[PDB]
Amino acid sequence: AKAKTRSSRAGLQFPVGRVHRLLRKGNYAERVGAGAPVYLAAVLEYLTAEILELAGNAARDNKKTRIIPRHLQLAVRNDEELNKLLGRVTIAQGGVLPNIQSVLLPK
Amino acid sequence: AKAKTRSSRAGLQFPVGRVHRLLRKGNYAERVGAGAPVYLAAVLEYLTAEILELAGNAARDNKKTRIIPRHLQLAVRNDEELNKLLGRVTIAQGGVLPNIQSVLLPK
Amino acid sequence: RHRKVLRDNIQGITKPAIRRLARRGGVKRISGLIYEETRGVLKVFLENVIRDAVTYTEHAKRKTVTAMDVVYALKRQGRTLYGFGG
Amino acid sequence: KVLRDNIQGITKPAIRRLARRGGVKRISGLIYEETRGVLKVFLENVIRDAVTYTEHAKRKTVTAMDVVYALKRQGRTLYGFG
Amino acid sequence: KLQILKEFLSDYYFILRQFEQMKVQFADMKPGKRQLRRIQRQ
Amino acid sequence: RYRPGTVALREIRRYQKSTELLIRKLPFQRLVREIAQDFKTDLRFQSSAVMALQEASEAYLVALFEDTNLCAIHAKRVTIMPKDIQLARRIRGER
Amino acid sequence: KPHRYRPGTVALREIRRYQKSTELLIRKLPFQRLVREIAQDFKTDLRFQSSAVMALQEASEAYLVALFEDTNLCAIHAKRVTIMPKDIQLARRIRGER
Amino acid sequence: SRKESYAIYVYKVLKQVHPDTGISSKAMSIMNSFVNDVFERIAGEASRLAHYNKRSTITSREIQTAVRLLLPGELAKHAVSEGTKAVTKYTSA
Amino acid sequence: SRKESYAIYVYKVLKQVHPDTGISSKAMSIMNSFVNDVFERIAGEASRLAHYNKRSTITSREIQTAVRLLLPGELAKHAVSEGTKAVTKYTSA
DNA sequence: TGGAGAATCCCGGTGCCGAGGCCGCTCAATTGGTCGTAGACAGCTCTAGCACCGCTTAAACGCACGTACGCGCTGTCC
DNA sequence: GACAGCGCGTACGTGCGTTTAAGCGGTGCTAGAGCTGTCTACGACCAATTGAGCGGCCTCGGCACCGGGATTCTCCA
Repeated sequence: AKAKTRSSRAGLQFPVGRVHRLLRKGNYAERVGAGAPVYLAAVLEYLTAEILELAGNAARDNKKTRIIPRHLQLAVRNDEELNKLLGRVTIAQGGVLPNIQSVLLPK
Repeated sequence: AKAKTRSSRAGLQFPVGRVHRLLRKGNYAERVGAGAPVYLAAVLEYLTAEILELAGNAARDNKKTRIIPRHLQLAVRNDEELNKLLGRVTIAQGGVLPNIQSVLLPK
Repeated sequence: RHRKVLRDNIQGITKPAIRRLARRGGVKRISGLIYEETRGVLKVFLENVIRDAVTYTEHAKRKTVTAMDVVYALKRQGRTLYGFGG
Repeated sequence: KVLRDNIQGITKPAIRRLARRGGVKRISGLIYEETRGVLKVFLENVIRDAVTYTEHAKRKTVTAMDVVYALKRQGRTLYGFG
Repeated sequence: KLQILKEFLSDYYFILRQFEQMKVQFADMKPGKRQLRRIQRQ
Repeated sequence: RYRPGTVALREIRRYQKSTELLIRKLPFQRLVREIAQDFKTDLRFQSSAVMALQEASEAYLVALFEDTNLCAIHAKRVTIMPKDIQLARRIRGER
Repeated sequence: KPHRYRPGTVALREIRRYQKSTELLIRKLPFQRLVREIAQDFKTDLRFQSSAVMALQEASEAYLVALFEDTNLCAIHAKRVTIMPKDIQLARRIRGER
Repeated sequence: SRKESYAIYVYKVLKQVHPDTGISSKAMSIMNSFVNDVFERIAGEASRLAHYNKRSTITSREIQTAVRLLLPGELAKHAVSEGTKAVTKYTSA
Repeated sequence: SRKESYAIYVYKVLKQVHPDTGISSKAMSIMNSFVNDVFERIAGEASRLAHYNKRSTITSREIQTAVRLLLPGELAKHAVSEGTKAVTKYTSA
């Protein structure tokens, strides 16, 4: 009677029902396995944590408490694996990492 | 009555029924209209014809009678449009277009 | 019902902005021959996208360009952007 | 039984054959190892995911379809192999 | 002396097996920071 | 007066630590309308669409400056010439 | 007086020979063996289609070819005629494989 | 079992352009792959298009647009031309 | 309309890691886009896989393997560990 | 500048199995039905896209000049 | 051929007043952004037939090859 969400059934934070619906409506296969949305939202939350944690690290590093896109760029580019995952990714108002080639420095 | 193939109905060479089945079995979308496989196959044959004409010209350019992959390569890389269409494509045994940059020749 | 035809806003691409662009690139010293080069190549990219942008617009039967149009175009060309829907 | 060190099986004459077919005239002596490493990298990536296809296929024999799928996903679609 | 060395070996056993598992855990030079994010995530 | 080039690093750091757009918006919008004129007439525009258009433009061109600068420094130079851009886009495959 | 061609014209000879040619430049078995060595790592006791071995190679050499031709573009723009690894790496930088 | 492919149509049309020319089997596989690829690319693109407009059905309209997308210029104008006549032919039939 | 996004979920997990930290609205939408693209890439690869082996239903094996093929090394290691944990927790409960 | 030598080139035989037809035979393409829903579409509303206006200010312009960078070449050596 | 040395002359960077035009709200203003009922017509699904495709099997024909004259790059002269 009292419903209990599949995400809670995994102690999970994204909605499994939502994602299951999207999977079914997304025309990928006619039939859907059950633990697939589970594993799916799980890895989603994983990456979410992985990225937001660095973003907050940066926000702290620049003495602010609200994360802004600049942090998003900084964190994405200062990772190797993430950036390779998002090497073809542009972020609006993101700027770049300040980095100077040694040759142009004065000496 | 006597059955007429849809391709014949367009004066076509590619199989409308075959393609239409492919589309249905591909799970690209939930419904398919009638004229789409026709339109697609027509574009297909146009493109194939273009390619084949160029490659036959190539084979004629070398006094042979059987088209080989090498002529495919030579023709396609000798086309601006096709090669941009096939720029991310490698052909087996294709080889290259012989091209020597100017400064590389003795002077 | 005012539908005029524009001309040479590519020279609306000011010299200082271009230099600023290079400076965000970390660029140190610059030819004068660079600038028109930039205008042209920029132009190239501009139509290359805007064409399919309009294609999206039209297949929607539509008369106005949506952002998601640009989104889908740039995604076609693998130029993924975040922050505008889509 | 173990295998090792066939990366040296890529000889200098083969290397400069490739370079020549590329239209290069003169070559540093340092090129060869550079090339071998780069090739190592390429081959490793491609085999890796090719295998990935193989196991999820629950087979124990790499197929040409797995190989083609891998380099097509990379961006170098190879025709001529079904 | 036999009892003494038995004591010695019991004393060693802890750190010895600790290395025995450290290698298994950290045979490769790896950015174990993410490995600790495994625990902090859980 | 400063020696020429230290100033350059000044704007380098200014603009590498900054993130705001670098282009006047009205010229951008005008150019866009010009370009769009060539495919269909009388087309109306989301402002935000224009904004993202711009953004994408700078991202493209900025990566262009980067790889061009790499090309030039390989040429042991510091001044950029169209040679470098042409080679760069050729290598990336645009030419 | 033994007859010797000047340094470099020969290279053009082979360049033309191979730019007209269309076949492999690599030995079969050493290549297969490298395949086997690398593939050892991910799973043990794998079998291979020979056709797969081939597909592997063609992919390889074609990739390599694009690499060297860009490398030559680098060198020529760099006002030299001998290739040096810095060209190779810089091109690899440009295309964007890290 | 059976293994379906395009080759017979390829040979028909080849005769339709160069009646005097043979063909390699490896080149035949090349072309088989070619058709495979182009079919797939265009079809997936169109499917996305349908999603973008929340449509559940495949028409030729999106196909026209999609070809406009993937082929550039004269390629596109030609292709839309033959497609236009061909669908005209089937419908008018 | 009843425009849907994942923002609240992001907000919760945000509080999970840095319980005292704000965020841009624009950056929030960026997060939406990111999660999206993740969804589509992985979904499309998976559906490819399903066609590939001639199976008709998407299960955990496929999704896991896809995670392998898209993610580079360590990220995949971590995610696969977690997915195993999570599917275990669901099925066990 | 002209010949000597090497390297190519071409062509008419000389082998040879791969295209190239070809043919039983079985299943997918075609055909005629029903059926319900998706999508066509105009209306209805209405949203955002556009045109226009002083006016100020920040940002682009003009230009000089000077300043250091590009560039040429050449021995030299590996 | 790569590399460095050096001098030189030019095209490029920094100030610096001087316009000037982008920006910025303030004001109208209309065109198409954004919807909702409603009613078919067209494909989805299914059911008789069948023909074309695919596979197996001959068969001969381009074509690689060979090797010998026949015809051009190269490199000192």
